[PDB]
Parts: sequence; C-alpha cells; structure tokens
Amino acid sequence: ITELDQTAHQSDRLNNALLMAIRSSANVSSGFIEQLGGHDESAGKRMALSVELNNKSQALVDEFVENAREPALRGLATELQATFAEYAKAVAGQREATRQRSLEQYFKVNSDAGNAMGRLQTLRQQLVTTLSE
Amino acid sequence: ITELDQTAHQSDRLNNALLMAIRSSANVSSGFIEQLGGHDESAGKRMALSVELNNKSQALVDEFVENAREPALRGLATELQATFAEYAKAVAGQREATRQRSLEQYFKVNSDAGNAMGRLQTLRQQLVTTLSERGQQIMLE
Ligand SMILES: O=C(O)[C@]1(O)C[C@@H](O)[C@H](O)[C@H](O)C1
Ligand SMILES: O=C(O)[C@]1(O)C[C@@H](O)[C@H](O)[C@H](O)C1
Repeated sequence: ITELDQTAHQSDRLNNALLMAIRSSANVSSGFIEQLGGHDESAGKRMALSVELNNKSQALVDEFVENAREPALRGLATELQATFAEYAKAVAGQREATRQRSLEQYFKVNSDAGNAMGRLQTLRQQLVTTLSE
Repeated sequence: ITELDQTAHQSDRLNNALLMAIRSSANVSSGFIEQLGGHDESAGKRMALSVELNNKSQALVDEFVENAREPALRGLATELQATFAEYAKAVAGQREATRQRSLEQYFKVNSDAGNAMGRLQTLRQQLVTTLSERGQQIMLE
C-alpha cells in the first residue's frame, strides 16, 4: 500500500515547504528591522537563514510535484509549483531590498509576497482536501 | 478508520496553526517596515490580517489540545499551548513595538518570538511523529 503513505508522506513535503517558506520571509523582514536599529551581526544571520530555508522548501516543492503524477493532482501541483516560485521570487526581492537598505524597494515586493502567500494558503487547503482521498 | 481520520485531522490543525501563526508575525514585521517607509495604510491592513491570523491559529491550537487526550499526546499538547502562548504574546509585543514606532523594543520581543518559534517547531515535529505513530499503529491493527 504505497497509496496510503506516499500520500501521507506528500503532506510532510507540502507542510514543511510552506512552514519553511513563511519563516524565510519572516526572517528577512525581521532582519531589515534589525539593520535599521544597528543590529547588524544579528541581521546577517537572519539573511543566511532565509536563504537556506528558501533552498530547502524549494527542494521539497520540487519533490512534491515529482510525486503528484496522477491526473487529479497534476495541474493542482503545477499551479502550486508556479505560485511557490512566484512567492520565492518576491522573497528574494525582500532580500535584495534589505541589502540595499531601501524602505521603498521593500514596499514594492512585499505586496507580491503577501499576495502569493495568500494564494498558497488557499492552494494548501485545496491540496490537503484532494490528497485526503 | 474513524480514529485514523482524526489523527490526520489533528496533524492538519497543527500544521495550519503554525503556518498562520508565523504569517501573523511576518505581517507585523513587514507592516512595521511599510510604516517606517510612510505606508501607513498598507501597514494598517497588515496589522489587521495579523490579528485575524492569530485568532485563527489560536482556535486551531485550542481545538488540537481538546482532542489530544491520549497520554502519549497530552504531555506534548500542553507544552504546545504553553509555548504557543509565549509566541502569541511576543507577537503582541511586536504589534505594540510597532504602535510605539520603536526599533529597539521590537528587537527585544523579536528575540522572544524567534526563541518561542524554535521551541514550537520542535514540539510540532514530536507531535507529528507521535500522531503518525498512532496512525500507523491503528493500521498495524
Ligand atoms: O523564528 C522564526 O523563524 C521567525 O521567522 C524569526 C523572526 O523572523 C520572526 O519574528 C518570527 O516570529 C519567527
Ligand atoms: O501574506 C502573509 O501572510 C505575509 O505574512 C504578508 C507579508 O507580511 C510577508 O512579506 C509574507 O511573505 C507573507
């Protein structure tokens, strides 16, 4: 019965990808504030942590899509993949605005980040209900 | 298969409570950034969404612990709600530090927030394994 656990094992991929992705972003925003108040060695560690969480969640998303090959999950998983990439792109945007110390640049891409994360939340619900079967 | 769907549901409540809880705090951090940049109206929407997401994640943790009753699961469940309480009030500290437009108080409670979340993440993993142990145990009849 690979049906029952490759499925439940797809939930570790999906959930940890999302948890790591939102922590990636949260660390950048925290880091930016840490840089504004002169906490620079601390902020550097939040930037490094955001980079590695982005790499580990991306790897999980790719493995999730590689394993959702039945016709039902197929399109939903690719839409997940494309929206996750959309979100990762915005968070790399947050990192670049932090390295440039630009409040305005941050405001530009933070809108993209919230919009993509709001969609990942609803996609998450559609994926756990589809996979619960 | 009655109890098995309940271990799946319990793992979903937990994973979604944490996701939304971290989203709640990220909204405060980026909303502070927007406010420093002069974007007070966007920041107001982030503040509101942060409260909404805290209310939802807090309802999911309360529901998780209500149905986490077996002894293998109760010890971790009460530590979760105690560690979640710590996170939710560090986030409330972030919101108040934003209220007072003060960088340095934000840094104090941000250390509390990351420290609570580190412990919360370990507690989540233990519950996920324990719930998946019960899951597999039921199928090993
Ligand atoms: O611990 C993390 O991963 C956070 O991502 C650290 C910090 O960026 C935030 O204040 C969040 O509350 C949690
Ligand atoms: O949508 C959210 O919940 C966020 O929490 C909104 C914004 O605060 C962030 O930049 C995150 O990347 C996503």
